[PDB]
Amino acid sequence: KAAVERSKMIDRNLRRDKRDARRELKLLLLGTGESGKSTFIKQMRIIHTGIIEYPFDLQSVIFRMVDVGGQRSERRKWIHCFENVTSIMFLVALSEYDQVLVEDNENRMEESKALFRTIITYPWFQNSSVILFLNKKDLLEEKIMYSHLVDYFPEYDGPQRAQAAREFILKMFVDLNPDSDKIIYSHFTCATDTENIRFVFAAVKDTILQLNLKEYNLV
Amino acid sequence: EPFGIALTLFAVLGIFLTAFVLGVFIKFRNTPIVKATNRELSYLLLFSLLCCFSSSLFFIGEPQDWTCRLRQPAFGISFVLCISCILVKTNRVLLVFEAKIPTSFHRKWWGLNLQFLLVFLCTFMQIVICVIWLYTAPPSSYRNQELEDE
Repeated sequence: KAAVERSKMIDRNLRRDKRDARRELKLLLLGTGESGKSTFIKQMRIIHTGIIEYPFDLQSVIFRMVDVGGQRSERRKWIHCFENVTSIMFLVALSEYDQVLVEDNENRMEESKALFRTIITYPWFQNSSVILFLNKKDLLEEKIMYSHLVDYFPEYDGPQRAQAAREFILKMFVDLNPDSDKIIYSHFTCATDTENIRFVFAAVKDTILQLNLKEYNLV
Repeated sequence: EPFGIALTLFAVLGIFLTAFVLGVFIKFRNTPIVKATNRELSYLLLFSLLCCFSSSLFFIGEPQDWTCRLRQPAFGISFVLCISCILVKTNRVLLVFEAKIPTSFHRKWWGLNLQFLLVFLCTFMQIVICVIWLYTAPPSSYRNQELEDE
């Protein structure tokens, strides 16, 4: 009676596991280099080259964040694995406007913009929200009296060559998106800015409510 | 008598107002706030309200067997239909807005089958009670002259 008992037990255990795995979520932390990924992760992990996933333990839902930046290979060949992911936690650093790169004499802001455009332009990522975290705000706020962006950037004909305004870079990133774009959730953070995990849950609830409200056709 | 002319001249105004309201929901059938409320079940309610105003016109005139039999069940069914529509619409939105993880409806059309079948399930209990009642003891007219002599 071996075959029937083994099959029945295996099917029962598999069905129980599938039922128990109903409450789960996946998100990817796709960010550029030197964005403080470890620093950002440590703050939220304290309280509230392999692919490593962090099993967050939020209320009634076990969140899963996967680190994918450290691959150093082709992206389109394995980006098909993540299709059920509901949000992209894209990350940039605001201090790259004057931190020129010469290792190609082009500023890392151009590379970050190109990466953002490539990721957003993907037809596969059509039913997933976009979270645009901006880190290292203190450097941009402080050192601007010696780093005016009138020459380093062509679309900052503002007051003069102080009084930092991050809204210009915000507009530069936002304009790089197609029409009828979904709401882009962007909250500026710092080294010890605690209020980020709750910004994430805010976008997740909103990303789902909008979808179900679309599905039950209530509009 | 003018009292009869009156109740009738109200029950036409109500019909006209209900017709006017259904016309907006048909002309402006794609605005965000119209689609916010269920534009299926909102239509069905309006028809039930039309049925409600009409039931009253079965109390005017000399009573007869069929009129006396149809007087109460029509109004009861119409009112419970309206109540069921309201109840099912309210529960759907609470459910929509009590959503943790996303939807899983397997077929879009059957999806809106639940929206309609629940109302019929609610109305089934009184359609039953009306049917058994009418067959086991139907109402009938009765000329009464005992209470007052003249």
